[PDB]
Amino acid sequence: IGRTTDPVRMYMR
Amino acid sequence: YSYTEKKRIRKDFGKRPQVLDVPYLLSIQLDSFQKFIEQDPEGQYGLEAAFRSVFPIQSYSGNSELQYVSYRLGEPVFDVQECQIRGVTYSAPLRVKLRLVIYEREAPEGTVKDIKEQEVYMGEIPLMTDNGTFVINGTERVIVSQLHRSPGVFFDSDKGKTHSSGKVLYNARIIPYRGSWLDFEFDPKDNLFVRIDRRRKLPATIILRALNYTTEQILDLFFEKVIFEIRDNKLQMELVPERLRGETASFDIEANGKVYVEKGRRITARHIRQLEKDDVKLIEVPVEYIAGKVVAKDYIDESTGELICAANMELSLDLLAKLSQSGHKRIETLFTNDLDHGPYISETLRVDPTNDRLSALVEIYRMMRPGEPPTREAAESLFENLFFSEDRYDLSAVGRMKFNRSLLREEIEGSGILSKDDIIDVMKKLIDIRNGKGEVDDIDHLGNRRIRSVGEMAENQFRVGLVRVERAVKERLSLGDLDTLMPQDMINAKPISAAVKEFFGSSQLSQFMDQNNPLSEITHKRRISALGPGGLTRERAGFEVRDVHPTHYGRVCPIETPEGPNIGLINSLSVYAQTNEYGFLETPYRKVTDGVVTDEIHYLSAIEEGNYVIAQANSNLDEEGHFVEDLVTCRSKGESSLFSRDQVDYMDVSTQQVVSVGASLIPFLEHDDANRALMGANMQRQAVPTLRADKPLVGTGMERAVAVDSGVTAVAKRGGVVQYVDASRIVIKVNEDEMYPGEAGIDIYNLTKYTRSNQNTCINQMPCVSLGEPVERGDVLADGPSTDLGELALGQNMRVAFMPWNGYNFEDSILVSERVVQEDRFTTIHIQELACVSRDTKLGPEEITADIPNVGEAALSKLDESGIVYIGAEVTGGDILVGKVTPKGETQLTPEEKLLRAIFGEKASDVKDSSLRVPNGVSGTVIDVQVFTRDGVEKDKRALEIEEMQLKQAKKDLSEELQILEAGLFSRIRAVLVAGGVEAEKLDKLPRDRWLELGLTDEEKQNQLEQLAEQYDELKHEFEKKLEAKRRKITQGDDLAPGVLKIVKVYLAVKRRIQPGDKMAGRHGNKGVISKINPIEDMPYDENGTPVDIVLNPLGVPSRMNIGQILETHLGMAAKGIGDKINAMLKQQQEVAKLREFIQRAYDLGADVRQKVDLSTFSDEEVMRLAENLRKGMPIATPVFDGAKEAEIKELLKLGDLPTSGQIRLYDGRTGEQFERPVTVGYMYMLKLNHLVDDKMHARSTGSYSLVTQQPLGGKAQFGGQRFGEMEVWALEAYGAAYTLQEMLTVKSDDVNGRTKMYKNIVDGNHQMEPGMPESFNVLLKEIRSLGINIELEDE
Amino acid sequence: IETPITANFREGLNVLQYFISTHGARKGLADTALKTANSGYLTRRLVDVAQDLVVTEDDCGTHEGIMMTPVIEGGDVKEPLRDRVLGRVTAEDVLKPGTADILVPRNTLLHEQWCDLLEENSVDAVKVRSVVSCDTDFGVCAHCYGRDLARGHIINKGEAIGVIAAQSIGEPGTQLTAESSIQVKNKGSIKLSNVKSVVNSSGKLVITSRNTELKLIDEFGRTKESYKVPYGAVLAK
Amino acid sequence: VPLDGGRFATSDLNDLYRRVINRNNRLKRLLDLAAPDIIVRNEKRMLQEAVDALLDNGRRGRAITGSNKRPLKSLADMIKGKQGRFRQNLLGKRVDYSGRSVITVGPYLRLHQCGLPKKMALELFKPFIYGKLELRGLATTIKAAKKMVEREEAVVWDILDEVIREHPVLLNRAPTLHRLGIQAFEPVLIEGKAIQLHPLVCAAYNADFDGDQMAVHVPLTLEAQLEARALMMSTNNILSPANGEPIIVPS
Amino acid sequence: IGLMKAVDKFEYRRGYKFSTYATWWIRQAITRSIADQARTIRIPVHMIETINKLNRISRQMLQEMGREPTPEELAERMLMPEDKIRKVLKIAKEPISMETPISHLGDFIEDTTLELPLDSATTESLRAATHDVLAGLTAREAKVLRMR
DNA sequence: CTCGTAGAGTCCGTGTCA
Ligand SMILES: [Mg+2]
Ligand SMILES: [Zn+2]
Repeated sequence: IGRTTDPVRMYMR
Repeated sequence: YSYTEKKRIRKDFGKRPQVLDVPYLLSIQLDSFQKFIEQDPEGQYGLEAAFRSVFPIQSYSGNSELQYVSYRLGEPVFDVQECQIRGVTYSAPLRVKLRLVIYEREAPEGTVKDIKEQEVYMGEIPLMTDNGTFVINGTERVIVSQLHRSPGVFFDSDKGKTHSSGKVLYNARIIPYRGSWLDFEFDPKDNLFVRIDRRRKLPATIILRALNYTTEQILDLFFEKVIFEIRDNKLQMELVPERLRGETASFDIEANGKVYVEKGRRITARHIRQLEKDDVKLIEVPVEYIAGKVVAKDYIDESTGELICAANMELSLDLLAKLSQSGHKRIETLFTNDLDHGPYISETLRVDPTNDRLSALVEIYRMMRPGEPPTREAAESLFENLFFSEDRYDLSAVGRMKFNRSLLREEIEGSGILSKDDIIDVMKKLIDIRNGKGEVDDIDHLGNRRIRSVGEMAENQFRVGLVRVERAVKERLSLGDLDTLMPQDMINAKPISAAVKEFFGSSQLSQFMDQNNPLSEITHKRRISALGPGGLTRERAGFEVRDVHPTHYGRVCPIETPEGPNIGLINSLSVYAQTNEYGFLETPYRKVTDGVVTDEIHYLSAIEEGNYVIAQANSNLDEEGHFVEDLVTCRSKGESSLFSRDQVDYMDVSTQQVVSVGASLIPFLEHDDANRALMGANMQRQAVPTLRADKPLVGTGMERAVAVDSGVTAVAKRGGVVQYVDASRIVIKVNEDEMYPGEAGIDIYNLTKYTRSNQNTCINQMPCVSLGEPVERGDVLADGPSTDLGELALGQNMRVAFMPWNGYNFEDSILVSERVVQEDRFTTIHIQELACVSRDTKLGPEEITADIPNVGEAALSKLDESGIVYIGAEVTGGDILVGKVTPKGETQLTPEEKLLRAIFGEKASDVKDSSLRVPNGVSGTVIDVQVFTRDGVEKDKRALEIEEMQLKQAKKDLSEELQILEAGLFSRIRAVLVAGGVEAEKLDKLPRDRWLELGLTDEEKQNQLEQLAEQYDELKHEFEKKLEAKRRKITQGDDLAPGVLKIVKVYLAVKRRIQPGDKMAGRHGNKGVISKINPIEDMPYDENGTPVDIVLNPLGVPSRMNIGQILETHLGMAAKGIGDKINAMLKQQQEVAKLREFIQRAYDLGADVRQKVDLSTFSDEEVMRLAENLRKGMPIATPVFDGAKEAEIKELLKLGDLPTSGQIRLYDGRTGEQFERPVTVGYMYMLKLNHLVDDKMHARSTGSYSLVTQQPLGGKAQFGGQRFGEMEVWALEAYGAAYTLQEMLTVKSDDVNGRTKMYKNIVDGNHQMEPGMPESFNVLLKEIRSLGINIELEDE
Repeated sequence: IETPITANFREGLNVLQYFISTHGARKGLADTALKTANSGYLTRRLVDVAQDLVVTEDDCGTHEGIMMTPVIEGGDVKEPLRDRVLGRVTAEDVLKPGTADILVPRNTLLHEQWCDLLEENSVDAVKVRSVVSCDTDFGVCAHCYGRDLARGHIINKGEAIGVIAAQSIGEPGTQLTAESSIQVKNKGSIKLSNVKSVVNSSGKLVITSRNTELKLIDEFGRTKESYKVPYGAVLAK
Repeated sequence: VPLDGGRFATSDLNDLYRRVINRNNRLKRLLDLAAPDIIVRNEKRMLQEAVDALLDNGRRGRAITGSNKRPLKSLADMIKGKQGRFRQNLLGKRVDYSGRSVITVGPYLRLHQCGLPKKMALELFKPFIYGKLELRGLATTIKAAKKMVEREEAVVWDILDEVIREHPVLLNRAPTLHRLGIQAFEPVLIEGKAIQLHPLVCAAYNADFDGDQMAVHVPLTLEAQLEARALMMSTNNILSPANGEPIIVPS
Repeated sequence: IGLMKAVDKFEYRRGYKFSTYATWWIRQAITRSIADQARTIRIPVHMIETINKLNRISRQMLQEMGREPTPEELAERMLMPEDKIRKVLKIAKEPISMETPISHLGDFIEDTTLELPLDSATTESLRAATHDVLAGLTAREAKVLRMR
């Protein structure tokens, strides 16, 4: 994973 | 000679003939906007481009089309003056014709039904005035041009810093007009990595795989082949003699039983030549030579059918044996070398992790959008949209041209999206540069930098708006119904209007106009800029972009640039420079034939100019254009040197084409150091117009062009004779040659009286001609601010002396006489505007009543019955301009006032006094008052009177114009009615009206008379309509901001005199501050008793090499001597003959010049007029690099009976004793910069304080304190001044109780303080406690 | 460039020469504009580091110091002893080249008179107290600091000297931006220091030390130049 | 605070607190509503992100102000930075009893004197003039003294000349490279608007008369005046603090 | 949250597709949330509806007439007394941030709650004078005056 | 001589000033 901090990406995943 | 030129002729030094004349100075702006509107048939630059780019709009196969047809521009609601006064923008409505086509489902496509909706309104586009400015919100603005890097492909080096081991790391880049950036770069290991615009690094082979490419295809593309075969043994390798160059022989290179080369010796030139001559193609080598190769194409066993050998792996003995036993006889190996063909793509493939197209696409998608799952369709769509989507990507026409020429192609036309071929070419070129073939390109070259103007920017904003509207329309039509909707509700002008307004109103390139001088405006309009959107930044510029590239010669001025943080990022335009059709700057050069310098001009850009050899401007020629001296100095490729006479290709067109207008207005520029020339060029813009500006005695000849090209002066459109002149109007009776068949008409010019500029200066035009005087086309009829007879005049020329005077000119300071102030030489008029707004408050509305509380008749003497100051009243600081009262209540007085009112019984009023008053220290005269009242409110008496005056003035103006035009048309009617039967008696006797009434018995003239009567009635009706429109416009309502009921604006005229502390400067970068005003009888005087106006220090010249001022002083002295001679000759009225002879002798007075003056002038009228104009001094002209010389100045001094040395004996006014060491006296042209001391002095003791941090409100509009920084704290700590510092940062600024106690103590006469604690510390404690931290004050 | 500007400002400069000079003009302007900010930052850091140093004592009664000698590079002198030792206070009594006599007593502010007396004789090296070797903790003492001041006397007690030092160092910041043989420039004796050499058959001394220096002692015992002789050098005398 | 014309201005901390409170309330409602796990987890993540933005902004997503692209100002951004409280309000505050003007030559002065315009002196010394007027019986109440000063009567000028006798002032030039950029002089009232500076102190100040400006401060307390007269006077600073060489040489 | 409410309040007997019902509830919830918690100074939902209708009508007038809609014309076109329109126009702003560049907007905000030092000095002088005058008077009369 | 640490090379990146 890219270790992104965006909650949007986590919720979409 | 033109009349304006023949009134006063400027004696002109200068030997170089002129072939090309200065062009229109404001051409770039006008051309850009014209191209922007430019209704043209072909789809190109303009609004047509955007309309054809967006439309037609197609639905999701919905069988409906919305197709563009045409467009037009309406007429502005308000003109420039109305917009300026009201406070709105000056623009025109955009009306576009749209046609909607709908198809039925489903059958062959056809015109089911088309609704031709007409004139859909789409926002407004601001218009450009006649001079190149915009009126956005009642304020003039200028849209400066931008210098930005052009689209294309550029190769850099990044030499040096990388790894601190040399080994420069090359790279490339592709920059589109609109889209993402591609990039390639090398690394310390020599691996080609590719980066998306700014994302993470990646091997270069991922992209190649993503383009549907395989390892074999890549190897074939980026490498060559080597042939191997086994002629039954010993690897009879197929050799090429050419490839053997640059290597050491490893075996016995022999053929045909002959050993051309033997093992143990490296290949040499002779060996290669012998192999070429002997035609040896095949040799024999052991397996050792082939053990180190790399196989291109995979190899598999035919018998077994297994992938024994794949592509791109290092070979081995076992692999060779396997391939040989498997029947393989030919093997291909990449031709690799350590000098010419490095193994870069092979290494990238080895390190590349991906193997197939899908893996590469997944990798790209993950890199671009990390953290989300990848999919085949999503990755494919992303890759297609990134670089190969015409909607999200477009390079340019110019971008495509640059990209093609960089790759050495013969076609400069292509598509707006990349392709596999372009990427392959870029990669190949980068690899070739890495291998040692080719050269990188420098960024600062002006062949790589492009210039943008207003039209392009406005078109881009319009395109953005259209794109948004088109997307919205697509969505609405797809989702919404398509059976009855008319195409007037699916398109909204809101987005286009928003985009255009955002660009024009709130942008870094739309700048508040500079209006100090005509010169300031001219230089503002011709300005380049590297900042702004899409450009660099002040703090991230560097030392290599703020530098004078050699390509600037003839295109950008090298000595005019700001001296602050943004130095080298402005680069005012040159004099002869233009803009290419692609946006590149070009300059003119004279075409040179075999040996004859022709007179045909060719415009060349940097790329073209680099090749040819260009001669110099100051190259002697002899009446056939033959270079007199054989070795002519030229410059060919970024360098200069001597060249043969019959080897030059071009020649400079003029000696002025290296500088701008501002730097071309400086005489004797070649004698001034560069720094001081830059300072003078920057300062000459800031001069403020004086009460009467006369002229420069020593000029250069660029004054007339600057004065005329600027729109301050009034210039005759057609020739004629002046029919009526006044301080507010000029009427010209056009010649019989220039009048059209009908509408004989007359020219009327309305002058601009005292108005205000952006900088609060005065703008005033005054007549320049007299009654019954001829005028020709292009003449000047009215002077603007700071011009005289059509010439520019920014300052005034004074009598100066260079000597020290008792330390009153110690530093750059100056000593001025009293006769300079008595004669009002440097007096200026400034106009201010003040406003008083009546708002609505919760308690109640405000009032503009004239009955103010607790104020006597003294303050209300100048207020009329309505409560507004009179016109013409002379007010002083602290006076009341407009009265006003605000409601109030519940004062809540403390017991003491209760007792006081009980004893005295004085009532407490409920209305506060909030009237408008003149600022302290300023006194002037009221010259204009305006009143704006919100719609739906009663108008007071003053407003009604003002509007009645306005209506009467408008009617009078229209009537006067109609009567002038009616006199003209009566002359026309006399001319016409003379024909068709000539009746001299009837015309004189018959009244003008009766002329049209009469008609012939029967002829076409009867119909013509009927038509004339009908047209006269129509003209009467249309004039009535104009009057009604004017009246309705004057009487309509006002659209004001919410909460305002009335607005009153007052204009005060202030006259500023000269005083110590004011700043004066010359044209050679010599500044100073006036130090004293000396009496007339204390100034030094010469033998004749005439004092000296100003005294300057001699110590400023030697340390600052600006020798131009001394030459200017000498030449001014000579000119004034000639003028004095003429004046003395004229006072005793000798005769016309003596004046003619002397003036002719003065005009000749040269060494091979090109003046060529009379005798051809009028007998005595013209000569006497010229003498009267010259009696104050003969003007001189000195071009920049072709001016006067010392010998000519000495001759001019000798003719005027002056000491050729330039120095005279002076005496001391206070003693009568004569100074030793004769002094240098002359005339110099001095300016008055707008650094007035009345705008600088400031002081406070107490006042308002901030809200969050209770500190004084620093500034100037409010009192504000002087900031006490940390450097001053260190300075006070260096001493032992603890108490001063403590009071400085405790009681003076921030501690409230300390402030009050200190004030009371000072009043009471006790100088003591109680420090306390500042408020900022408490604020900091609370803020830090708002976090999780816990900070407290201990005690022990 | 390979060709210079052969004209001056009394005469005229043609287009090419003036265009050439513009380069240096603009470069100098930019360089000054940036050096100002660099100097400002450096002075801020300097003030930050040592802003709490004050003279909190009168005399720590120490005996150490720094041995002050004139700095002579090659055959030239760049800094005399008078400027180096003027204002300091001696740590140990200074003895003249003729021993058994105390030219100056122990710690005493060396003002102009003492400097003139020293220069009268052939004093070459004098030891003076320095603030780097002060015994006072949480500050420095007046004797170990010295005299230098806008005043001419010794330093007072309670003075903030760190800020003064930082400001003094930072103020002039904006103004900043073969040989096989050695030949003497003055007559005198030749002194060898830290030298180990052997004479060859031909009659020369073989430099057998990697840290050999060549001195110059005059008739007054004052060195006039300093040269370093690398290992393996031919000796003349 | 409300602005003139019905407009309002507020701090970003207000909107940050509003966001935090709203998300906390929504999370509480969801918990009380027995929502699925995913919704509760997302609400918790949103609350944590809001708290992090409120405390220290620009670490995760740099939330920008509504209707604008500028990022919000976090609590940590107020304390720190070159424009924070520590460096902008705790060491560089504005002060009262001060002014500035353009400097001139004034070659007739003495080494301890300067030239101060009458208007600047009057407006700087107002309170002293009020006190003197009340003391001398010319004005019964402070309002009468204020009116007299505003009318600019001759007695006012005499009182000012009496109150400015031996009161030194401090003159400062913009770049204070060393402690010689501030010195104390004895004002001499003149007519005009430019400050006259002794020629010998220009080198120490690094000042030239081509548009330079200078500021003047008035020491109030008695110890402040004594310090100005005994430590900062122009006749007390003749040698360079960097080296004992004089700094008042003729230029 | 709205979809949870809809699923809780769903009946499959009618046979309609759940999409429309869920969309109805979700849209209602989203609109209510935007109305309630979208502004620093919250305003009632009916005011939001009035503002939206006014904006739509103004857009229609601007498109049809070309030049611009004036408040009076938007008055007669609507069916209100032309003053509520002005109030709704005035009540349609949002607070500004104090860090807007110009220096910053927050540096020009004056404190209007402070009392001038001259006022304090005047009050002190008045207090002293009143005390002196009261002391001048008699005992009982002065005491009564103070008490009153 | 294999394989474990553990130095030590690397190095890529987050950070902090101007
Ligand atoms: Mg200056
Ligand atoms: Zn010590």
